[PDB]
Amino acid sequence: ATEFGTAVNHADLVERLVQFLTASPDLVAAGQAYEKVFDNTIPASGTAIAVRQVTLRAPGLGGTDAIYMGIQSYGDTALDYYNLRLMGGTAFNPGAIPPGGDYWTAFANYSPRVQLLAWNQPMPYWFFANGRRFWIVVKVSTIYESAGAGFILPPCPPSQYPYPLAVVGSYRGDVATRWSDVSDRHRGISSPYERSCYLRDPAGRWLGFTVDGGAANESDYNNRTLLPLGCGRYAGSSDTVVKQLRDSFGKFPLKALQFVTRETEGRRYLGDFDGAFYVPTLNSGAEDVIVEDGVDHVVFQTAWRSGNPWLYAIRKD
Amino acid sequence: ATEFGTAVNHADLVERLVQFLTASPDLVAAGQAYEKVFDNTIPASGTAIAVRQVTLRAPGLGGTDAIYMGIQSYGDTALDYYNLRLMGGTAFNPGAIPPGGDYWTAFANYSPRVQLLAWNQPMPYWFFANGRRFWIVVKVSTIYESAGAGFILPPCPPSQYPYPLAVVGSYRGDVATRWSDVSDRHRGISSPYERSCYLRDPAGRWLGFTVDGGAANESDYNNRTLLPLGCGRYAGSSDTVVKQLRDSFGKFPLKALQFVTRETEGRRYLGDFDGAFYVPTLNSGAEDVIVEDGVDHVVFQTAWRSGNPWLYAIRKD
Amino acid sequence: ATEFGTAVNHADLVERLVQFLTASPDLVAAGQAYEKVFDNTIPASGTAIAVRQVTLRAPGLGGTDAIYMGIQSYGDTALDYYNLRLMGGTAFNPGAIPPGGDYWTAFANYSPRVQLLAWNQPMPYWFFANGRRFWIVVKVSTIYESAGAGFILPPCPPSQYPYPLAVVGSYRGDVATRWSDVSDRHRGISSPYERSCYLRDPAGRWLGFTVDGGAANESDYNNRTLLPLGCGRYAGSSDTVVKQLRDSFGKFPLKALQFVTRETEGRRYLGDFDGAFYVPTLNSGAEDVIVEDGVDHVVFQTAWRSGNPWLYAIRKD
Amino acid sequence: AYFTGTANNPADLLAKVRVHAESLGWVTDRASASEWLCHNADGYWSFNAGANQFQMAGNTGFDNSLAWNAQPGNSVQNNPYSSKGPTVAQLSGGPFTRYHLFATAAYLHLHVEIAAGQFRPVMIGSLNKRGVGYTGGQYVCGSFIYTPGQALTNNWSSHPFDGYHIQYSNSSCMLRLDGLDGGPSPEWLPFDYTTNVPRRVVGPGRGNYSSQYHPDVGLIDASANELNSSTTTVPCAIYAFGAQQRSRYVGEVPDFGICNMAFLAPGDPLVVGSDTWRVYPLLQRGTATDFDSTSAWVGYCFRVV
Amino acid sequence: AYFTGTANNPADLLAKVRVHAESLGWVTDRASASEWLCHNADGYWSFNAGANQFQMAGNTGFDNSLAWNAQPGNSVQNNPYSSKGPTVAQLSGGPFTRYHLFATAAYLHLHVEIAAGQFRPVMIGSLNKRGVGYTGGQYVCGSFIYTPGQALTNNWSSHPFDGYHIQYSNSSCMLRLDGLDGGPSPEWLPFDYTTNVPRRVVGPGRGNYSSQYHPDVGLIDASANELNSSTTTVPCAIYAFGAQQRSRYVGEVPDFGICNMAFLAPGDPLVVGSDTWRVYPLLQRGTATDFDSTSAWVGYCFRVV
Amino acid sequence: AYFTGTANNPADLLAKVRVHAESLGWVTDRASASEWLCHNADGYWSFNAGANQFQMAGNTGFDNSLAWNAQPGNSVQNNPYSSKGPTVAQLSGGPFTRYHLFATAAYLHLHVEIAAGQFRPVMIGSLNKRGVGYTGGQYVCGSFIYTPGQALTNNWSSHPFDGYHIQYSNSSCMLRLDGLDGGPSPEWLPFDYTTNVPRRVVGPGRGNYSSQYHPDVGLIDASANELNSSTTTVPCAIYAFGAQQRSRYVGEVPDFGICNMAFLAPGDPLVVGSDTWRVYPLLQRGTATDFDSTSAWVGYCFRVV
Repeated sequence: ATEFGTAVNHADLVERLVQFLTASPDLVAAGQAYEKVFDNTIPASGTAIAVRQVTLRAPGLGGTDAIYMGIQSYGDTALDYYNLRLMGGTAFNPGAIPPGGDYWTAFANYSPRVQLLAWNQPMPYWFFANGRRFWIVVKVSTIYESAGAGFILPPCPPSQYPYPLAVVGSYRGDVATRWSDVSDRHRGISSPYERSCYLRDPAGRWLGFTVDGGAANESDYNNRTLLPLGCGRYAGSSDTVVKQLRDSFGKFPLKALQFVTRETEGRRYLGDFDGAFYVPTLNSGAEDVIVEDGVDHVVFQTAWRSGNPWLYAIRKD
Repeated sequence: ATEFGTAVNHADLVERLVQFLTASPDLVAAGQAYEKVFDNTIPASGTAIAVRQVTLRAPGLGGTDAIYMGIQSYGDTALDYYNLRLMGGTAFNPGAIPPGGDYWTAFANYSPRVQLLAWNQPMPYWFFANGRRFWIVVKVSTIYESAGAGFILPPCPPSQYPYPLAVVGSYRGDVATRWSDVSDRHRGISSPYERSCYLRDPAGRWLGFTVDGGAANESDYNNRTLLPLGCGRYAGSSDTVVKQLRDSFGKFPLKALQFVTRETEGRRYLGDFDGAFYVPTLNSGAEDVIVEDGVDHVVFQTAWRSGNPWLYAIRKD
Repeated sequence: ATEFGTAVNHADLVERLVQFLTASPDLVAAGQAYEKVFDNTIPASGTAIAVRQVTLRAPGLGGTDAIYMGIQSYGDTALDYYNLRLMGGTAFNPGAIPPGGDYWTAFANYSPRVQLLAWNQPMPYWFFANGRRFWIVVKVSTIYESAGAGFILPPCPPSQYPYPLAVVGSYRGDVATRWSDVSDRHRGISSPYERSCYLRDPAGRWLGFTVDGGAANESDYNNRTLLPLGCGRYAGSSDTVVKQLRDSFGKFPLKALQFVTRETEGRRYLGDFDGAFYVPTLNSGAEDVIVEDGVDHVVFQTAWRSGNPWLYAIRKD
Repeated sequence: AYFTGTANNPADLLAKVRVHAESLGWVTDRASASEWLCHNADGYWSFNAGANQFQMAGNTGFDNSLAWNAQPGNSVQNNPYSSKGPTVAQLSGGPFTRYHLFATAAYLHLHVEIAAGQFRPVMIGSLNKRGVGYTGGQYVCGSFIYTPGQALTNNWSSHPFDGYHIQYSNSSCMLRLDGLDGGPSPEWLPFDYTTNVPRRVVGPGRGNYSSQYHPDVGLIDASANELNSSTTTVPCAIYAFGAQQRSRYVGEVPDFGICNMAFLAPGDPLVVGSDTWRVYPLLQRGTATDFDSTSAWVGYCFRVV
Repeated sequence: AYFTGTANNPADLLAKVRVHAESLGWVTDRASASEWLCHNADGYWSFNAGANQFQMAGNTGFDNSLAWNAQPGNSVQNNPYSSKGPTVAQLSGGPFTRYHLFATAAYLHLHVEIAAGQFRPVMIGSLNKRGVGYTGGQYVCGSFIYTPGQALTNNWSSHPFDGYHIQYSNSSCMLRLDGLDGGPSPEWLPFDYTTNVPRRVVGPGRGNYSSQYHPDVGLIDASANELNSSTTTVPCAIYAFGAQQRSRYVGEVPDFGICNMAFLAPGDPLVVGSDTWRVYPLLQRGTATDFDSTSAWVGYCFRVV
Repeated sequence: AYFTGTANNPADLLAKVRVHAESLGWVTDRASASEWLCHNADGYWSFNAGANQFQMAGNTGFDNSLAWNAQPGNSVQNNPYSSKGPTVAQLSGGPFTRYHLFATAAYLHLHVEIAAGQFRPVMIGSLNKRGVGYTGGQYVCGSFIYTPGQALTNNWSSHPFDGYHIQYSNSSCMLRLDGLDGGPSPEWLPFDYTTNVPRRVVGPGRGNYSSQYHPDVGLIDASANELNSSTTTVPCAIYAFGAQQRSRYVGEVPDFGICNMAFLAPGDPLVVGSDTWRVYPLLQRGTATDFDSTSAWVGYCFRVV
C-alpha cells in the first residue's frame, strides 16, 4: 500500500505506479487491485514527448463500489515539462468519444482535470494507495509536488450518498505550467487555490474548494472551504493560533482536514481527508516520520512556501 | 380532490381548506388525508387581524413518504391586507423554537416562505389537492392569485431522490405586500420571478427558479430556469413562437412545464409540474374548461398581465 | 338613461348601444334621442371583421345645441381584436370626403380618435347616457375598459363658450392594440396618459390632458392636467394624501374630477366631469354601488392596476 | 352678520366682539375685561387677550375655579405635541386700522387690518358635517408671524389651516376629532405634517406655497380665469391622518373659500349667483412669487349675508 | 423492424430498401433501378438516386407519363419558394460503411454511415396526429452539407427538421399541411425561418445551435442528467406559422427523439422502461462547442422494436 | 450518572450535588452548609455559595485554617491578572426550574434551568490527556451575565471556555497548566485574549460569535447537515499561548461537544452510534443572529451513560 523509491523518468514513474496498483502484495492478497479499463496513445507527438492515457477502475474495500479514474502524461520539450494530469468519473464509454478531440469528455459527469509537475530525470517518489483513495508525492530537489484522489468519509450512511469522490492536485489542469513556477497558486492538498480541489456533491454537481478567495475564481466557491486553514473567515486578525501552532513537548498534534460548505440555501458538513492532516514547521520539516499509536505519518510541504500553514502530514500505515 | 366555492373571508377560506384536506370523500376513502401536527396563535394582535399558524403532514399516495408543510395567516388593517403565507419542510420540533421569534425556524432545512394575497370579504376560490401536491387559486375581481406546493415527477427512481419538494407562490414571502400591487413581480406559478418558486435539490439545498433575470436576485439562480417560458435564452429575437402560440382548429394544446438547471458544474433535468401546463390567450381566458381525453383542465392568468406567455391551465381531474 | 347587460359580441354590443340611444324610455319621452346622420361600411374586409361606421347628432338637454359624434368598429382576426373607435366633431359633410381615404377627415375641426378594447364573445356591459354626454364601461374578466364623451360643466355662461366638448378613452386611437395589453398606458378616464383625453378650447383648438408626464407626448400638454390625481406637481414626496384616501366610517367620499391648464400665457379653469369622481380601493372594488342623497354611484377600476389612485366612480342616476 | 369697526387696542376688539356675540344669543359662561370662557350648541372656547396677541383654546367642559388654560379636556394637555402649547394669534400693539367681523350662531370669523396692508385673521367655528357622522369638528385658528423685517412667510411660520410648518412650541390652528383610532374622546388634533405623529390633520391653509400638502392647491392657483376674468370658490377640504397612515376626508370650512387675487384689489366683490362674496388678502398685497416677504396673492373669500 | 447492411453505391441502398418495403406490404406504384413512385395509406412519395445524392419529393396523385418531379400536387411547384426546388439529401460516392434502417407501415427511417464518423439521415413518414384533426402531416427529410473541409454545419447548411438556415435554392426537409389559411389543399410547407413568407413551419432539427428557434431546445441540452447519468426522450414538436403570424402546434415526430451524447458512445443503448432506444450521432462525433466542423453532440434516438 | 432535580435556592443545589458526589466516592476534605473543599485523584477544588451566585477556585494543597480563597496554590494569587479574582458563576435568587447533573469519578457537569428559558452551566473536571505528558489539566468553568435587560451576551460578558471577553476583575473559567515556560509549577491560566499576557489559554466557549478566536468555530456552524438533518459532535479543543507567542494544543473536553440547535428543540436527543447524546441550549433559545439578547443557537452536548 506504500512505496518509496526513485523513478528514472516520468514514464517509468507512471509504470511503477501502475505496477504498484496491480501487484502490491497487500492489494493482490486482499483483492483490492484496480482494473485498467483503457490504455492508449492517440496523439502524434511533434516537438513533444509521447502522451500516455490510462483509465482505471477501483472496486473499493467492500467490493460493491464503482470508482473510475483517469491519468495522462503530457509533455513539451521546448518548454521542458512532463506534466501528469488526473481526473475522476463515474462511467466510461470509448464509443462516446467524438471524432478527434479527447476521451476525457466521454466520462459521464466529467470533472475538470488536476495535475502534478515533473520532468524526465531521476526523481524520488512516494506512493500511498488504498482501495478507496490514492496519494502521490514527488521530491523535486527542495520542492514537493503532491496530488491524489478518492473517497472522503462523510458522517452519514453510505446508502444515500454512495459516491463521495474528491480529486486534489497542486495546480489547475486547464493550463500548461512549468514546475519551476514560483507563483502562489502552485500549492498543495491541504490548501487548494484556484481550482486545485474538487468534490462531488450528492446532487451530482462538482463543487470546488479553496482556502482563500480569488477574483479570477467563480463566486460560488467563495462560500465553501476547508475550515482548518480557513480560520480567517471568523478571526479579526491576520495572525491566529493555526499559523502559530507548534509541537507539545515533542508530541506533534495531527489535526484532521475538513470539508465545509456555507451556502445561502443551507449548510452541510461533508467529511474529512482520509490520511491527511496539518502539522507545524518549527524544529521539523518534510521527510520526517512521526509515530502515533503505532501508526506512522510522513511530512510534506507545499512548493510556494514551507511556512506553518503550508505543511501537512500523510498517513503511511 | 377539487372544490369550487366562495369563502366569506380569509379565515373561513383557510377553515374550508383544512376541512377539504381532512374530509374530502376521495381523501378519506382512499386514506390520503393530511395530519395537522401543529396549530397555534402566538402573537398578540394589535392593529392587526389574528394570526393563525398551522403545520400539517402528508403521507403521499403510497403511504411511505413524509411530507411536512406549514401555512400562516397574517394581516394588517391599516394597510388592509390579509396575506396567507406558505412554507415547506422535512422535520418539525416545537421544542426547537427559540424564545419568542417564530416557529418556522424550527423546521429542519427550513425554506423561505411564499404567499397568496387576499382580504376579508367574500372571495371565489378553487382548491385542488392530491396526496403529493396542493394547488390554491383565488379570483379577486379580475385578478387571479395562485400558489401551491408538492412533489414534482423526476424521471429517475424514487429510491435515491425520495424528496423532490417544490413550493411556488405569486410573490416572495419575505416582505408584506398589498394585493392591489401592480408591479411586474406579482405573477403566477408558470412564471416565477424574484424568489417565487423554490425546489429542493437532491443534495438538500434549496434552489430558486426564475423565468427572467433580475439584478436584485442572487447570481446563482440566473443559470437555472423553467425552459418553456424561458425560450429567450437561445432565441435571438424578442418575439418567438411561444408568445404567438394559439389553439389548433379548436383544440387547445397543453404544454408541460419543466424545471431545468444549467450550471458550470454540470447539467440535470429535474422534472415536470404535475397538473400545470401553458395555454394561449386569444379567443379564451380564465374560468374556461377544456376536456382532453375525458380529463378536464381549468384556465387561469397572472395578476400583472393576461398576455399569451402569462396564462396557464391546471388539471382538475 | 342606464343599461346593464351582456352583449353576445361587439357588433351586438354596438347595436344595443344605438337601440339604447334611440329607444330608451327616458330619452324618447323627454325628446333627448340622438340622430344618426351617417351609417356605412366602406372597406372590403379581408382577414378582418366587418367595419361599421356611424355618425350621430345630439341636440342637448335644451334642444338648442349641436353635438356631433362618430363611432367605428375595427377588428383583425389574426391579431384577434375587435376595437371600437370614437371621435367628436362640430360639422359633417359626406361630400367633403376625398376619394378613398376615410370619412373622419370630413369633420370640421376634426379631433383624433380614442377607443375601447373588446372582442367577439359574450361581454358584460354598462351604458350611461344623457343628452350631453355618454359613458361606456365593459367588464372583460377582471379588467374594466371605459370611455365616453360629452360636454363638461364650465363655471361661465354658455353664451360665449357654447361648445365644451371632451372625449376620453382608455388608450390612443392612432394605433391598433390588443386588449391583453399590460402596459401602463392602458388606463381609464380618471387618469389619461399618452393622448387618452382631449378637450376643445374656446379658441377652437383641441388640447390634450395627461395626469403624468411623458417624453413621447408633445411638450405643450405637460402644463395642462387633471389636478385631483395630479397632486404630484406641488407635493415634495411620492406618497400623498390622495393615494392614501379611504372611506370615513363607512361613508365613501366622492371627489369631483377637474380640468386645469397652467400655461405661460395665462391660467384658466375649465370645468368638471359630469358624473365621474375619484374613490378609494380598500375594503371596496368595482361593481360596488354606493348611495349618496338618494343617488347611486357605481365603481370601476383601470386595466393596468386597481390601486387607490386608479379607481373611479360613475353616477348612474 | 357683517360688522366693521376700529380699535386702538386688542381689548377694544375683544369688548366689541363679545358685545356682538351676546346681542346674537351667544352664551358666555364667564366674561371679563380680558378673559372669556364661552360656548354654543356645538362647542366650548376660551380666549385671553395679551398685550399684543390673543391666546385661544378649545374646551369640553367648564370649571370656574380653573385658569383660562386649565379647563376640562383643554387642548394644552390633550395634544400630541410634547410642548403642550395652546393656540396663538400674534397681533401688534395698535392702533388697528379696522376690523371686519362675520358673526353667526355656529361660527365667528374676524379679519383685522392692524396697519396699512397688514391683516390678521382669527377663525372659530365647527366644520359642516355634510352628513358625516363624527363627534367634534370644532376648529380654532389664529395667525403667527415668524420675525418682522425678514421673510415674513418663512418656512417656520404657521398659518390657519396650514399644511406645512416648522415649529416645536406653538400651533396656529387646531381641530377637534373625537375617538380617533380608539383613543379617549378628548382629542385636539393640530395642523402639523413633519412631526410624524400617528394622528394629525392637514389643510389648504398656506394657499399655493411651494411645499403645501393638499391636492386642491392647483385649484387656488387656477381660481382665476384669464379668458373671462371669472373667479370661483374652492371648498376648503380638511384631511386627517390616522395610525395606519390611512387618510380620511373630514369636511369643508363653512362659508369660506380661497382664491387668487392677481386681478382683484382688496375688498373687490364678485357676485357669483345669488350669494355675494367678500374677498380680502391674508397678510399683505405683494407679487406672484413673493412667498418670503408677504402672502403673495392668496385671498380669503367669505359669503356675505 | 431493424435492418443493417452495407452498400458500395447509393443504388444498392435503394434496391435493398425497396426490397424491405415490398416485403412489408409497402405499395410501389412504379419502380425502376433508380426511380421510385410509391405510396401508402397516408401519402405518396417519389425518390430518385443520383450519382452521389438522393432527390425526394412528396405527391398527391399519380401519373405514369409525368417525370419524377412532375407528379400531381408535387412540392416543386406548390411551395412558397421562388426557386421551386425539391428535397435533396447530399451523399458521397461510397463505399458506404454501413446502413441502419427502421421500417414500419407508416414511416421509413434510414441512417447511413458513409465513412468512418460520417453519417447521413433520411427520414420519411407522417406525424402522429395525436387526435388533432388536420389533413396531410406527411414529412420528408434529407441531409445537406455546405462544403467539405470548411465549417460543415455552417449557417447556410440545412438539416432535417431544421429551424434556421440560409439558402435560396434547396430545402433539407418539408411537411404537408393542407388548406392552411384558406389556400388550395395542396400545400408543401418547407422548414424555413428567414424568408418571412406568410406560411411556414419550424422544428428542432439543428438540436442546440446558438440560433435554433424552438422552445424545447433547452431540453436537448438538459437531456443528460449528471447526478445519475440518466437520459430521457424529448418529443420533437413541430410548429407552424400562418398568415397572421399566429402559430399552431401541429404534432410530434413518431418514435423519434433528440438527446445529448456527451456521456454516450455511438450506438450505446439505454433502456428507459419496457421500450428500448438506439442512439446515433447526426453527422460526426466532436466536442461540445464544435458547431462549425461537426454536429457537436446531438444524438438521434429511435425506438427499436 | 444522570440526575435531575429541583431547588428553590442555590444551597439546595449545593446539598444535593454533594450528596451525589459522596454517594459516588468523591472525597470531601471539608464540608459545610455553604462551603466545600474537596478533591479527587486528579485535583483539588473549592466552592462557596453566595446569596445569588457561586464562587469557585482551584487548589493544590489543603489547610483547614485558611479561608475558602486562601488555600495553598490558589488561583487567586497565582494568576496573571492584576485584579486577582477567583472564578464566578452568577446565578439568580430562584426558585430554579430544574437542574440536570452529570457525575463521574473524574468530572462533574451541571446545567441548571433557573427560569423558563434561562440556563446556567457549571463545569469542573480534568481534560483528557490523550497521551500528552503534562501536569495539571484541571478546568473549572462558571457562567457570567453582563447586565439583565440589555444585550445579555455583550462583548464584556465571559462564558465557559470563552475565547473573547472584556473584563478586568473576574473570569468565567480557568485551566491548570504546570511549569509553563519554566515558571513555578502552580499556574492557573485564565481564558483571556486581549490582555496580551505572555502566557494564556483559549477555547471555543462562545460558540460561533463574530469575534470568537478558534479554528474549529466553522464546525459548530456546520454541525448541522441540511441534506439529511444529521448532527455531529465536534471535539472542544483548547489552545495555549506561551512566552514566544508559540501555541501548543493541550487537549479536548471529555464527553462534551458543541453544536448548532437550529433544527432541534431543547432536550431533543440524536443517538449517533451506540452512545447517546443529550443537547441543551447554553443560555436561552433565540434566533440565528441574536448574539446580543440571547445565546443564539449554540447547544452543549453531553454523552449520557
